[PDB]
Order: sequence, then C-alpha cells, then structure tokens
Amino acid sequence: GSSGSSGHFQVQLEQLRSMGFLNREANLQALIATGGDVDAAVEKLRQSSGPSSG
Repeated sequence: GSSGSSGHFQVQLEQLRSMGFLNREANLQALIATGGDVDAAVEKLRQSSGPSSG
C-alpha cells in the first residue's frame, strides 16, 4: 500500500470488480467464507449467482 487506509479484501475485490463483480457486499461475505481467496470466491460467486438474478 502507498498512502491509504488498509482495507480487508481490497486487492481481492479489485480484480473481482474488473471481472464485473459489482457486489462487494456479496464478494466480501464470499471472501470471508473462503478467507480472502478470490479464485475460490469466484467459484462461489458464480454458483451463488442464480440463472440471471441480482
């Protein structure tokens, strides 16, 4: 980090954000479940996200 608060799942969120995961709220929870792991989260986020919903 270079001058700026230290978030929990920032970097991890960053990527997600790019992927189109504009659901930090969900991403977080997921990230929490996994423990920060993004790849894993994704695998979850994807699953969680029903067939066209959100």
